Amino acid sequence: PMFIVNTNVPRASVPDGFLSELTQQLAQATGKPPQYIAVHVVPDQLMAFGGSSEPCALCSLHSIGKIGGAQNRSYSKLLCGLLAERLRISPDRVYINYYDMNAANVGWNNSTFA
Amino acid sequence: PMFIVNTNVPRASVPDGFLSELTQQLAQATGKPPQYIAVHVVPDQLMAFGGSSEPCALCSLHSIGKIGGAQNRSYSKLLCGLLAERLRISPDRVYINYYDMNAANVGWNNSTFA
Amino acid sequence: PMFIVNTNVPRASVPDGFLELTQQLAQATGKPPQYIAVHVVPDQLMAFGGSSEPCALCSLHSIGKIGGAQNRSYSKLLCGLLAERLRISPDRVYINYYDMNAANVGWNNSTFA
Ligand SMILES: *C(=O)c1ccccc1
Ligand SMILES: *C(=O)c1ccccc1
Ligand SMILES: *C(=O)c1ccccc1
Repeated sequence: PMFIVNTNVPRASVPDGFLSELTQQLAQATGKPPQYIAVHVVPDQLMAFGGSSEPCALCSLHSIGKIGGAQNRSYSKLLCGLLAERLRISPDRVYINYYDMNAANVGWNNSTFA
Repeated sequence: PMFIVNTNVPRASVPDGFLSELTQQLAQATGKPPQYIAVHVVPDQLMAFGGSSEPCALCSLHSIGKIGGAQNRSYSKLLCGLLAERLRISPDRVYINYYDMNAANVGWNNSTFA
Repeated sequence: PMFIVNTNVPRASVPDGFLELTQQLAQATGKPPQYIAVHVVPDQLMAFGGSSEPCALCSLHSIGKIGGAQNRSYSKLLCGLLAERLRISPDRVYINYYDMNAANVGWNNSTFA
């Protein structure tokens, strides 16, 4: 799995330990070993949400399975929770796109997961 | 709906009001209220299009519906038009990937749109 | 086709000539290089398996030319380039492949449909 957050929150407002926290919480949530979890935070972005430049985030979570109705609500509560606590972003200013990838469409270590 | 543009155009060449113009024009084009629209511009990128580093843009539009043949042609004319006028990017050096997201696969405000 | 690589490798470690990717993608996909778009994003705040050693998160979008065997080939190619040029271990690279419908790719005021 792999989680990306793009935000207008400045770099200095991202707490040390954030990428580790996301890695551990995502490992717990998805039931996958942390060794497979990739996380990426992109601060200082030029963005707007509803026409406002108040803190916001545009995120993605890609997984091979483990994507679906109830699971995605649970991930949203988790990830919005983290972004609110750690980056002070309102949950109503967060979008998270969820992608259920086919194993043949994820490359890794010179091959794919197929 | 949500629109992202990555470009090699420098930040100083992004005019004031650009995010807001995107927001307003996307609201007009998609019909959706502006308060839902997210926009994101990433200048100063290291990119090439057809092997050349002349101004170019790689973009995405995600929407829950309101994606299809004619709609996407209309969006492309709109967006290419804005990029040409405001960032001086030739339309033939713009790619826009369109994504029709399932509501269950879009997180927002501690829950999804399903 | 379009290829995007996001990496914590610093900008100074991306060698001259790298945006090589265009040529090699043209060759791999059997498409003219005029169609190929490439984007490299260095200096990123990222981890892979909880480590901040060099890593990359990438995407390849194509209108067709995506599938089992093809994607393995693309991955050997691309991981090879990332290892040689950016000193990223192949097991610290993910590449998401997307088979786009022509109607869902915009270009030159219209789409490819
Ligand atoms: C996680 O293992 C994963 C899933 C999809 C893309 C990348 C990583
Ligand atoms: C807009 O409401 C929207 C649609 C799809 C993904 C993100 C935002
Ligand atoms: C290649 O021509 C291509 C570029 C953008 C999206 C899909 C394919």
